[PDB]
Amino acid sequence: MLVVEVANGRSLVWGAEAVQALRERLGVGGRTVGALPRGPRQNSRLGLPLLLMPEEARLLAEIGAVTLVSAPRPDSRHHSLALTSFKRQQEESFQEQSALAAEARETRRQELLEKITEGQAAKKQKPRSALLVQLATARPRPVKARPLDWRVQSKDWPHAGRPAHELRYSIYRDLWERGFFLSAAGKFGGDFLVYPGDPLRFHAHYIAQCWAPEDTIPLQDLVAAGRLGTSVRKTLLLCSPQPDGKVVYTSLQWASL
Amino acid sequence: MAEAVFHAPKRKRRVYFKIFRAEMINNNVIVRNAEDIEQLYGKGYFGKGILSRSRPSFLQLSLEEAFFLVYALGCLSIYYEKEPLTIVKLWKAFTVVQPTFRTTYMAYHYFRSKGWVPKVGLKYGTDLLLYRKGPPFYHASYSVIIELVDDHFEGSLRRPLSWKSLAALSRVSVNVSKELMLCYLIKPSTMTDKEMESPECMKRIKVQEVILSRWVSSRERSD
Amino acid sequence: EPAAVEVPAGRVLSARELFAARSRSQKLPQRSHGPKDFLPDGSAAQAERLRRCREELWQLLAEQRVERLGSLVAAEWRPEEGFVELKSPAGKFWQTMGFSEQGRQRLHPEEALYLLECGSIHLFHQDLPLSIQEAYQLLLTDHTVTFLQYQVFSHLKRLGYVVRRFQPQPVTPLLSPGQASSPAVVLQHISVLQTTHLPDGGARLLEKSGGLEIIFDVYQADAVATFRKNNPGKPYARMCISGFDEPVPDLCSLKRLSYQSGDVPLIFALVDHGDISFYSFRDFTLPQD
Amino acid sequence: HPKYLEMMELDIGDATQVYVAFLVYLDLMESKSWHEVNCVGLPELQLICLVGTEIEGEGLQTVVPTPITASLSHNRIREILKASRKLQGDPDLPMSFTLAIVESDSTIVYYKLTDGFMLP
RNA sequence: GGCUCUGUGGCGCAAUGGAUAGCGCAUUGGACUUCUAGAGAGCAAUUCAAAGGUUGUGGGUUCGAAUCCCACCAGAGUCG
Ligand SMILES: [Mg+2]
Repeated sequence: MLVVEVANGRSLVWGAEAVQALRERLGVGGRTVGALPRGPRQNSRLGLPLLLMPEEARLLAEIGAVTLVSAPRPDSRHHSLALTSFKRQQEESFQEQSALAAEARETRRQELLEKITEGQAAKKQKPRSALLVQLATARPRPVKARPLDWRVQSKDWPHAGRPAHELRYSIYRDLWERGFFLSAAGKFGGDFLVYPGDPLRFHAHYIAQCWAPEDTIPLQDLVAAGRLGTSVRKTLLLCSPQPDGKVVYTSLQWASL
Repeated sequence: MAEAVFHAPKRKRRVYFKIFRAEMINNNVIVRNAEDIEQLYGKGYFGKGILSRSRPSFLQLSLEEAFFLVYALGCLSIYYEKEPLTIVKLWKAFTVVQPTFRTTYMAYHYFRSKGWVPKVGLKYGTDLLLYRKGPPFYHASYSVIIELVDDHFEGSLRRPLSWKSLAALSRVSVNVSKELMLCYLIKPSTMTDKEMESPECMKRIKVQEVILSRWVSSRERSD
Repeated sequence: EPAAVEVPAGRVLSARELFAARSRSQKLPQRSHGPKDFLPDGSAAQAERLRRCREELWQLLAEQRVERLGSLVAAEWRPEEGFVELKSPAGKFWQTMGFSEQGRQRLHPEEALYLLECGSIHLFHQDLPLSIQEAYQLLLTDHTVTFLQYQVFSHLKRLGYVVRRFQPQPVTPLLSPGQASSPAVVLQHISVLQTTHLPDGGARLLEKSGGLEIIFDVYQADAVATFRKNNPGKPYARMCISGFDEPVPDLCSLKRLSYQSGDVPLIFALVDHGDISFYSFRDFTLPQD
Repeated sequence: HPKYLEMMELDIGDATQVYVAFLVYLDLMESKSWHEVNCVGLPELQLICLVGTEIEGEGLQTVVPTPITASLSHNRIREILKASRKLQGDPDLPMSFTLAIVESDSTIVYYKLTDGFMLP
């Protein structure tokens, strides 16, 4: 069982093991929005915080693997103990890092020995700033966060009860029951991208478009989405729930006539 | 006012008075005479081949093109099996056939009054295209969307635009090397919905082009 | 009340892990090494490639920002005033970020969060170093700065930009045979439709506010070497920030923001569950071809 | 024209859809050189359809002419899928049809809609 | 006039005593994808590789200095 701290309708995951479990077991990968430690000034590969979609959080909570908790707030009953523990930890890190740096310097000097000697012969004959601290991407302390109720609209979960979220959640659940991987497709003109497998190695084929049944479809939008899918080698796949507890799709393609 | 640039209109690697007459059949406009078709598609590139892709070398003018020809130029006179129609009746008939014809025709008139030859952007998912000097010579550079609003900027959205739709259209027009332009049409809010019956309301109408272009944050990093 | 969920403690690094982090190569492992497949046929080669890519991704995301406490300019988080106060003197980033008032070096919330992400500072709150999770929770609210706004700020700063917070029959055809002489003459006669621009008549809408407002001023990366805080000049583009779910800005919003911006290009900074989609509306006069 | 009145002899829908069907028939026959196209109708939805053969000896292919100025709710899409399946002779193949949208300039674009998933 | 900070490939930056001084954007080449009225475009139809240097100049410490220390050159902020 995992935890996904929710705040203002934003599901974020701050653990690497949580994302490892989500992508492998539950077939959900989400997106990364942080900054990479090993290079912060590039936008090619981003950091840890996993921006799970509202549907990706509701569904994972509705299957018994994710417990949506609300983001805690500062508690004044632990600050003194936290300060004492933090000071002890920083002193321990100071000592250990100093020792390790000294040993590393000694080892490298021994390795370069006799070369230092050759240099010195050819010549004569002729720590505070070093301390390292971690800017942790997740809380280093455990917190007691009240769980979240997602069936009743609230301030930390404004999604429940809205049509645009319920329809998308139904379509996401039905497309995820079939073992597909799913991801947002704002760039591609649709609400989802359907990958036959992990999106790392495999492309996607279907650019979903979560349309309500009675909602009118502007034919120009349909044509644009179909042509975009063609130009990306993907088939537009309309989706919509039905009152009889079933969802019907319609693979829209371009006939090369 | 950071007026958008005018990226050069690319060329095609390859290349290559008289009162007209059109017949309104089945709520659509048609042109039959041969020389009339030749002049209509050669001297302006109006309409599309009845069965061919572009030219009738084996002509059906869209609503906007036919109305432009009759009104802005006065060369074309649409008919209904016995009846030379008048510009007001054309406005009403084409609004009945398509409720959102006023907006599209006003945008078409604005763009074609600037020398650009526009065409339907059905294939790319838009309302109008813009071929410079004609379709054969230059690749169309602009894919046009059209809306309507009043001087207070409140009106009936002709085509609702979610960010999904704008992203899709921009990506398509980028992949086909085109610019996605919105052509918001602004009308006085104090104009009653009775002057719209006459076409002269355009003189009080105000256009506002907005080139919606993607901004790749990495390419615009320096100059 | 419902039971209390105990979120587990995050990852804590040791001396060996910290030193290994400081000896890291900044070579990014390639995303999905090799071209992308199109049909999962169950081939063991596909499974091996997937295993390789996944293990690389998990070894990458398990890395913690490690920095030396000689370049980690300390800072303090002041929620009452609503900024961050620097204890030690600032560094290179002070040529483009932060402001000085009352005689102290003070940082804005989003700027402080970005510096925390880049390892430039060591943010504190009540004498406790704030992690990036707690910094996201506190510094990003509906009062100080949103989450989408910080997302865009951090993106543009990572690319190397300078983003500074905003601080203000009876009816006849139009043409007759007697006026067809030159293409320009006709194209002007039948041009009764008068064009406008986003700011034209833009003064009377700032009262009709609500919804979308400009946020940042963007200076390109090249303008970072010689940047004057007091006299920075005309920015490259003023930034509005929205979401992919939120409605497209109406023409009212476009005119209002364009007037409130001036001769600076407008940019919108859409966010779609993490993706960033900097679309930019820009007035345009179609040349009389 | 024989087929023009054939579409217009069923008294279904409006004139615009009849003309759209005539255009789509003309295209699919005299441009793609399909083996044979036969007119159809659908009073259940005030709709018109065309059934033709892509290649001699192959199966049939439904067509659903549409003007761009007409809305299409996904429920209508399912209805037309079922109608086309009934027109296809009720085979085991997944339901499908053609959506040859038509503008007032006779421009035609074909986007076949198939029930379920269809890879590119 | 004093004080603080900055200077590394075209740009943003890492490395802050020892290997080949490296990462991204950018540029140039590979492979593939689409192009219907699009040589282009390519953003989970994307995916790879190369080349790119006055480390501000000068001097010093040291067996090696982009790493430390001084002199200055240019730049930014603050005070007065
Ligand atoms: Mg530089």
